[PDB]
Amino acid sequence: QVKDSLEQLRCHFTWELSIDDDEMPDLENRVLDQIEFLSVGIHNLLAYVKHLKGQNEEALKSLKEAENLVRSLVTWGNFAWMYYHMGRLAEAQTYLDKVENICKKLSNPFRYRMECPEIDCEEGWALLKCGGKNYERAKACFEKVLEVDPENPESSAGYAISAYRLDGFKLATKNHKPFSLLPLRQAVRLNPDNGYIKVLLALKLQDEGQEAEGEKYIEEALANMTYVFRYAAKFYRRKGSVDKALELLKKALQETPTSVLLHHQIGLCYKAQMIQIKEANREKLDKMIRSAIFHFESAVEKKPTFEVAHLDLARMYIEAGNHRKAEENFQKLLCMKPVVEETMQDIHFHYGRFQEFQKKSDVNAIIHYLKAIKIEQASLTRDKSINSLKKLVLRKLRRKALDLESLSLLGFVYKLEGNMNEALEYYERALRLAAD
Amino acid sequence: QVKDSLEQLRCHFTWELSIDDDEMPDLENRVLDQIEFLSVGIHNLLAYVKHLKGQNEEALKSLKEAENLVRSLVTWGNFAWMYYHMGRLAEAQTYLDKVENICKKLSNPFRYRMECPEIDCEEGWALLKCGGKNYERAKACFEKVLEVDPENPESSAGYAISAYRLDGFKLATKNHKPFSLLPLRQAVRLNPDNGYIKVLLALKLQDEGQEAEGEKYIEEALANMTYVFRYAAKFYRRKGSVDKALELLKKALQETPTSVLLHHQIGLCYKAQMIQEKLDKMIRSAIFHFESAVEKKPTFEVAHLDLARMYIEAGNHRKAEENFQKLLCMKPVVEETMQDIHFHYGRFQEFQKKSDVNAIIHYLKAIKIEQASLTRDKSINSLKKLVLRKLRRKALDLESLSLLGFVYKLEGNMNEALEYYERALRLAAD
RNA sequence: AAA
RNA sequence: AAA
Repeated sequence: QVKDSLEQLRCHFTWELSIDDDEMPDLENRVLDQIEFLSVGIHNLLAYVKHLKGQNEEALKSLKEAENLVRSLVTWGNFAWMYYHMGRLAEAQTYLDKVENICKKLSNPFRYRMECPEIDCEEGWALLKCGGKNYERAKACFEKVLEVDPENPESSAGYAISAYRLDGFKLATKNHKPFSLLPLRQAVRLNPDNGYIKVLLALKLQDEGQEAEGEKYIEEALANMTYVFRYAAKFYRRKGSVDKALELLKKALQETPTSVLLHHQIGLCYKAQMIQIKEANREKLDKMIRSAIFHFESAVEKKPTFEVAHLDLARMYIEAGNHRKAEENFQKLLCMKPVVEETMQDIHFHYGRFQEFQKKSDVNAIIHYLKAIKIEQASLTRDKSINSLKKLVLRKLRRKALDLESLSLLGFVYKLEGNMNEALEYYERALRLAAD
Repeated sequence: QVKDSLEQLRCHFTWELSIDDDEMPDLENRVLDQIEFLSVGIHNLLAYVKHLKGQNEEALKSLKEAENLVRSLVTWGNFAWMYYHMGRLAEAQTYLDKVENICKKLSNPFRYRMECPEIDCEEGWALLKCGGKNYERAKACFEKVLEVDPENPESSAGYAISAYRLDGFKLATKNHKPFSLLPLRQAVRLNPDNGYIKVLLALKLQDEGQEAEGEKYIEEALANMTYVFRYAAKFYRRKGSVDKALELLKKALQETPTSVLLHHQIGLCYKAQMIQEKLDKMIRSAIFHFESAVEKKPTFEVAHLDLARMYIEAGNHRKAEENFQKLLCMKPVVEETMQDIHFHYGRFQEFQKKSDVNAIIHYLKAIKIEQASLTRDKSINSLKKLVLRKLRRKALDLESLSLLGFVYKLEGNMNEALEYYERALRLAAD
């Protein structure tokens, strides 16, 4: 009945952290980066990471190191689970009792499950670090605390970061009601010296057309002694100061060389510089393309679930005139099932354009514009897909004006546009040709 | 010469009366019925009918009888026109001058066209007797007099009758808002001893759910004393008192035996009691009266349709097919009637002849008359039910899928319509 | 004048 | 972390 008891402990072993096998190397790197450049909860996660890679002994060393720095119950729960897997269950029962004693003394309603806001935050931070699939739960953890202690600085920050990252998933949807602006303001108010939270508020203000006010918080963060640099670089890049951003990123890269986020941002800077020259040399343009591919390729190498970086890679190979590699990466993208499923719209859309312009294959452009549209969630890319589809369909009707398929697709377009009368008119016109 | 002068008179010859050829015998009969049981206008109209029969000499008699009883101008005008066709130019000019002086005396703006409400009414009574193709003009003639004399009793009745008959054409159209109730009420008030108007108000009240108040006018119109029996028989027929309605019709038929309206109402009574081995005696009677009304007025589309439907009751599919085919070749004045023609022929093909294909053809044709009505809805539902039968035996039929999407469009369910249109276009991709 |  |  030890297993039955261990499953009631609140710790990383029972939090159902969604960690894909391919995300394991990157996760470990991101944890270690946090050890140095950002303290108990972080070593607990590192111990769990070490466990999942078959290094229980080295995991205990991270748990024992975590105990040196009520929040101890998570560390005791990981110990219990650890000794269980190692066959040393006699020691596991000890830490089970240490948890029960604290639960007993605090009038906790459960034998081993400690109900308190400290553990709620512990669960939120772990989830917030192990991938976007957990962000809804992570927000719930911090929101649970703020429901009773609305001015709590820790949960106020965790809630704002979670809400901010969830707004990023929906940044391109048409609804686009960003609910993280005020939570961030409150997070900055209750953590006045936390630059990480200040930069996020600035980026969210930049998202809302308030770039000016956002930059004020950017400078305040740069006044305190990689996380500020990596996110500040994004603010400057999107503002236009691409050279300033590249500088901040290369500095941050010295501290955290394995950061896929930095490599991705770095590539986006070179891409921005490639456009600068284009709108204006050839050795410089080819130089930046070769550098952008290098970093996009480095991000996809370290975190192959980085679907978006994989897409910027395939698109950059097009800029380089390397169609065999663009096709190669697009074929990988087409096999994915992104966490943010809306991303698949952009995959199909940009592959549709690739077919339309590089391959001059309107048949396949139509196929992939439809697949992007088949993800019904309204977005900017879905509108572009409907318009591009409308263009090719109209190009096929100016040749063969009685094409059954083109009359159906056009009537389908009008349906998506909300014009139902013209949709029925073309569907009916097509069904008459079908009568043969 | 004198022609351009004749075309300016206001009389039957210049009122563009729309009288189909097949309707001439029934018109002459209804004119004579009015002469005897309902008076200068009817003889003028009677004179015009004779001229159309090729009996110009017979017409001069009815015009001479008319003057024996400013409305004289209509008669004088018909005289002018009658003598022109007969070659008596000098005699026509004599009546042209008689009209010119009256116009001249009354400070009339035109030389021969007399403007006045009396002749506006005379024109209305003529239009109102020569078929429903003229009732819109009739209503206008009477609405012109009320425009400046809102209490004129004559025009108040002519406008109420025209408005009532027009409301009859649109009686089955959806959301039809009758504009004939208050015009009838006013007509009743300004003509208290005219039972004709009273019964019409009762029937219109019966049409508007106020049958109780309507029956009051029925008995009141019957107190003072054939035309009152026609429309009273309808009131009691539609109320359920079929026995009393049959009595009134039989009495009225003795006075005006050639009335197609009476034969039609009789056949409906026999049909009503039928619903409640002896039916053959009843079905044979209803067929005899529908057949009689159609014989006397071939353009009686509605009666011709009740005839075809009764041969179905009699089990004579041969005569039903024959009568329906004559109906299908018609172009009724009330085009909405064509919805019922196709609908009932569609049911005949569906049930009696066991041909859903032709049932579809005709349900569609009834629907293609876009005017919303009761029959159009039944045609959509019949088409729907019928197409669903096709889809239960065979789920992937292109036409059946297209028709079911077309049905949902008519019903206003645009989502289901787009659906079945789409999953049908997928089959079309082969 | 069916409805 | 593209948009």
